[PDB]
Amino acid sequence: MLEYPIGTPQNLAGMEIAAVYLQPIDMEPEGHMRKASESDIHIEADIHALSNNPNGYPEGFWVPFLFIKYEITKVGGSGAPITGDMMAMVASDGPHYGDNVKLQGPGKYKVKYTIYPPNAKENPMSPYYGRHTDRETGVRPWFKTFSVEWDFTYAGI
Amino acid sequence: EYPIGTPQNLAGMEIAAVYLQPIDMEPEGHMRKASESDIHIEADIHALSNNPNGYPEGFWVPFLFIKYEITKVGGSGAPITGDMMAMVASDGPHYGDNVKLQGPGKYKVKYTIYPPNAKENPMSPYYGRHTDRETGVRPWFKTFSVEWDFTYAG
Ligand SMILES: [Cu+2]
Ligand SMILES: [Cu+2]
Ligand SMILES: [Mg+2]
Ligand SMILES: [Mg+2]
Repeated sequence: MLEYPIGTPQNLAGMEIAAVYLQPIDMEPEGHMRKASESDIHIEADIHALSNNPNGYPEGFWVPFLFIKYEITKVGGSGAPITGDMMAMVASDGPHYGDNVKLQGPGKYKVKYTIYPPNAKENPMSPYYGRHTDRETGVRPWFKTFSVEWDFTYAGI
Repeated sequence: EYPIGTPQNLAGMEIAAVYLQPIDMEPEGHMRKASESDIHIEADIHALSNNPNGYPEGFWVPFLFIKYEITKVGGSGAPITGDMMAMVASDGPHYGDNVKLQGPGKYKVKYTIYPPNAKENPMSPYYGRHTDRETGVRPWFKTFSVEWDFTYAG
């Protein structure tokens, strides 16, 4: 697959957090994504387990059932961020968190993701994902909600 | 960890049925208490090579919904039924449930596997699939069932 990286990946709580973008996409179920024709990019959060992940994920595994909120701000622009929620989905290169986004033209942008664990109150998937807690097969508690930021230059794609 | 027959390959996925001792899970109150159960039943679903839904080989297939039916051979004939739940343990993510059985003997285990877009799947509103030429994948598989036989000895 072809993609454009946003800065350098960041490591927290036994996970690698990377930001990427590509052209707007089409998704099933329809009507969840902003129409490809009314967007500039498809923004994505690539979250994979590092070695010795404390929540039982083997290295390189996709970290599922997370909830991601983003804020995108143009440097030198209005000052008001472009906000939204990402959705979990699968593409030809595998599962990820993404959203179709309309930007404010070419320039430098600041990107911030707020990453919610499976048990967060804000996470709508919390009733559907468990975690073993017994000695034999149990794992460490979930990480706390955190935020991650990068800068990037958008030219149009 | 005890295997239930041999894994089966369908729709670019490997499906294995296993069991182990009953477990404890967060959030509490979803699993049947370990003290009131005999086994923790599990469905191990991983992508094969050339999986049609975009999963690289060996990846856990997420957002599925699994229903099981366990019947004792020679017993009442009425199956033990339930729903599995997606969860993570020390060996990774899987679908599982704490189950009370009907003593030692031979059992028939059937799993019904629902794709992310199935009406029966409560996670359907939360998982998408790219459909465009560049990044898209093939449609989801249709709901299917897999069966095995196994001897339980505690
Ligand atoms: Cu996407
Ligand atoms: Cu389990
Ligand atoms: Mg990717
Ligand atoms: Mg296991």
